[PDB]
Amino acid sequence: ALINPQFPYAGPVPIPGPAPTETMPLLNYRVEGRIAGIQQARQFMPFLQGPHRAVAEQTYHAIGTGIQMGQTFNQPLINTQEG
Amino acid sequence: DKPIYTLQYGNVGFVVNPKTVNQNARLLMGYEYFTSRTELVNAGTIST
Repeated sequence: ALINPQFPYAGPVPIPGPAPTETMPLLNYRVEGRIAGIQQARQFMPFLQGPHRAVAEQTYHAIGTGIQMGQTFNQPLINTQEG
Repeated sequence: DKPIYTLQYGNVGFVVNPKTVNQNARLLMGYEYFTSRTELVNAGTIST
């Protein structure tokens, strides 16, 4: 702010002001609020809580069976070298 | 951003100063607003 003498800035907005209204009042709000609809315990989703496999491992079962059977052919006898 | 809300700054009014007024003239006012009420504890429990 600058004040300049001799033209000085009025020393106030004075008493000639026009009170325009008495509408100043905010009427307090008084209220009762009830949000009470029956609630049912459940919601349907496509899927909740699953941690789906991105790849599975290979998996398997097992079997064996049979017996011990055989047809054989042997090497001929040979002269013994030494000993 | 700053909803008109009397009780925050006295009564407020929407104003129209007409240049011409024909017979049966009127202003059709449309408002969009928010309004309450107090909340009481929630119901809905299902025993079984």
